[PDB]
Amino acid sequence: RTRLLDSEIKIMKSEVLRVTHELQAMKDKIKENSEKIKVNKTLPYLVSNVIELLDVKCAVIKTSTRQTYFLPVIGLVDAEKLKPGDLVGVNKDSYLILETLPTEYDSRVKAMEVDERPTEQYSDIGGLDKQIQELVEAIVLPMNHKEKFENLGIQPPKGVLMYGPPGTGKTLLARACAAQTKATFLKLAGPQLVQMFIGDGAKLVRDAFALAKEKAPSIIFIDELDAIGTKRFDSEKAGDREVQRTMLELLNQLDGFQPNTQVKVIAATNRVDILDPALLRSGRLDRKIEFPMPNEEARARIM
Amino acid sequence: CGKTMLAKAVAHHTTAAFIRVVGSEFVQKYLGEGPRMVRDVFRLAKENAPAIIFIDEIDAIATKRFDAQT
Amino acid sequence: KLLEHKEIDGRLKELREQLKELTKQYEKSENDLKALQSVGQIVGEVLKQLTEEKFIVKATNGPRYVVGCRRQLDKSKLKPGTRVALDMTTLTIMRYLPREVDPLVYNMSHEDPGNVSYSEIGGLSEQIRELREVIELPLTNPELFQRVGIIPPKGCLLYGPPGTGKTLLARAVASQLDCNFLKVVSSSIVDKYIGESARLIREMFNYARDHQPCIIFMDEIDAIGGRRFSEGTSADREIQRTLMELLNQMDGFDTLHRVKMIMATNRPDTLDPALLRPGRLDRKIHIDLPNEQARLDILKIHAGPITKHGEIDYEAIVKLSDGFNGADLRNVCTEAGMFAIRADHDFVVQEDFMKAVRKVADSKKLESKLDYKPV
Ligand SMILES: Nc1ncnc2c1ncn2[C@@H]1O[C@H](COP(=O)(O)OP(=O)(O)O)[C@@H](O)[C@H]1O
Ligand SMILES: Nc1ncnc2c1ncn2[C@@H]1O[C@H](COP(=O)(O)OP(=O)(O)O)[C@@H](O)[C@H]1O
Ligand SMILES: Nc1ncnc2c1ncn2[C@@H]1O[C@H](COP(=O)(O)OP(=O)(O)O)[C@@H](O)[C@H]1O
Repeated sequence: RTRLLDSEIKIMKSEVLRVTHELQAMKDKIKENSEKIKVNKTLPYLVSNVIELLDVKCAVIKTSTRQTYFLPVIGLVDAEKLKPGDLVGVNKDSYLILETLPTEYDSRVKAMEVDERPTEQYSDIGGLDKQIQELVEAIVLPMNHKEKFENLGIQPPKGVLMYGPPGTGKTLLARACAAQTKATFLKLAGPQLVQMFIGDGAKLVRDAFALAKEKAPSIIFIDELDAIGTKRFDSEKAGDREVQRTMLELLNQLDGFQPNTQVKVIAATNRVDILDPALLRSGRLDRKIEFPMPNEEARARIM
Repeated sequence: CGKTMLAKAVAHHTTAAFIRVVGSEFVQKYLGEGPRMVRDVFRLAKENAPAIIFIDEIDAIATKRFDAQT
Repeated sequence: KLLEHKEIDGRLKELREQLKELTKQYEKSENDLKALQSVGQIVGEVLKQLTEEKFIVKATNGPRYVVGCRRQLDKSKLKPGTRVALDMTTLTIMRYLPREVDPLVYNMSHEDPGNVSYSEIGGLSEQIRELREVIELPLTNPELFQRVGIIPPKGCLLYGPPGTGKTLLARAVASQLDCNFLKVVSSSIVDKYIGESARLIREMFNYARDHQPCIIFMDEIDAIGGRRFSEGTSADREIQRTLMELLNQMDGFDTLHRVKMIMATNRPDTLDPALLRPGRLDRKIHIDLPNEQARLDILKIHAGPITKHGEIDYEAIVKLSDGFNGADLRNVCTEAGMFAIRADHDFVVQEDFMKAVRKVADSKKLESKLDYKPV
């Protein structure tokens, strides 16, 4: 029975190890949580957009107060978490980053979301079935069927463009898609993008063009492109720069450097002329889609 | 027609203090930086000696049709 | 009898192990705990060095201050315009740093990832070769350029009908070349903060000026492209300067070196005289609508990955296909593809082609004026 008591004596000395660390646990297990709550618990958070992530573990940041402070202790926040333009909790006193924040995104942009979600089915309509197919056929299909397109080696049309009389019925089609396309509906007015501050239109478009890229899939509806859609003259004395650039900005978004098939872009305009000729093309909006004033039966159908 | 060359030539053969300040730099993200510079370039000009202050594209500064409100 | 060593080591191994497992957590976290007291450090450029220790530094976040050095910082290194870490109470140098690049020079620098090489496109080895020589060569084969007595090219500007293959060129170039292409859509550069577009441009050329060689590729300049006035809104004044900011850098006093610039536009009719001029833009690169050859040439490139029974009507499609740009053709494929998917025929043919082609050339009537030459 010696080795029993011999391996027995070990247990308590063995137990010491675990038993003693439970002390060593609480020791830091409390001070860890303790001070962290005091410094972190500080619900005041001055968000600061990172700039340079110098690894010489250093990194500078500019505050929401527009103040640059080189913190030699990135503090709570892994490198990866690190990169420029990235919301950060910064203890007000310390400018020590507490938390990482989600990301920027315009309160003017968020209003482009869709909670109430229309309720217009299709039968609501009438006579528009030609394009209603197209309407579907350019978004729903390419969305709920991306494996079929390549199995024929193709590519899916990049969004559509609605035009025609101003009473035929197009906003319903949007309404129709909005209720149908379970995808995150992105309805936006062409006028809204029209702003004062020399940098709201581009920003908002980017903001809207990003918000969609982070909720795939998405159909962004753009009522009356004319709002932001109009050829660009070339005068001297004065001339629309914003409405142009915003278009440009927008243009540079739809296509241009870096492609994207995560977002569907559907723009109606009571007048498909004023629109500049770098919005139509075929890449920007693939499908030019007429809305002809209806016949009769369709009329009989609407009434 | 060769004005920016003319400044390069002068800063070459020159002998005084050629200050190359761009009129597009004067306006910063601050409410006084501009005058603070001009008082500097002009202050520095006095100190240096017969100095050439040169402003390439004064348009960025002086464009008459101002608009106090924006 | 021998089962005890386990019951000894069993306890031991785990016990002796789980000991450090949980002990290390305190060290790492503690570092995180300790580092807490640790503290921000003001930033600024040295305006100048009053005395060895006396410094005139304009807070990077505001006004100027008289301050001293630290000690082992190197009073010699501290120099005018040098960005330094500064103190939040002592308000002295907390440690000199280098020239940042803002959070915008990364997106156009390390970010914009080009795609396939130049082979991906074509239809006109005209600009492909023409640009390459101006742009690529004057770098790896400029050492002999002086043997002719000619400075490397300055800048190159695409300019063509919307869809001639411009934006696809910048991608092909940065993909193949690879060096330091920083793409500027010339739109997201604009902000609203007096000279917020002056700093972006400065950093762009500064970063590059130091980081050169670098390719500068500006997507749509018609923004800052501008043209000046006499005049327009108080807004236009901002752009101009900004529009000029670049112009003064591209030429002015300090002479661009290594760092080259691709100018992008659809419609060059809008641009300022002072920009097109050599010393700023060397030779303009036109990209016309693919020829019947160029079409056919491009047509077999986008429709190449399509299931097509021994009926490919390439000579027919291309034929009817006139005035059709490079995507008007792609669309043609994509269009037919919808006929392809359409009704039901996983395998396309010569039917879902023409239908598209005219269809693709039918709506093309809604595009008045698609050409605009420069000067
Ligand atoms: N096929 C249709 N069936 C029923 N209503 C229609 C139809 N086409 C148009 N409308 C009517 O038009 C209105 C929407 O007009 P809309 O065409 O969206 O204006 P705009 O084209 O200027 O946006 C709806 O109230 C709807 O009742
Ligand atoms: N007579 C000349 N001698 C030398 N260079 C000339 C002459 N005329 C024109 N140039 C060239 O044209 C360019 C003129 O640039 P510049 O007049 O500074 O343009 P900007 O007015 O836009 O600054 C210089 O590169 C210069 O080499
Ligand atoms: N020469 C070409 N070869 C292949 N594809 C082309 C060509 N030209 C245009 N495209 C199609 O259009 C796109 C290029 O459009 P882009 O040249 O950027 O128009 P823009 O000049 O208006 O920016 C490509 O993604 C491709 O699908």
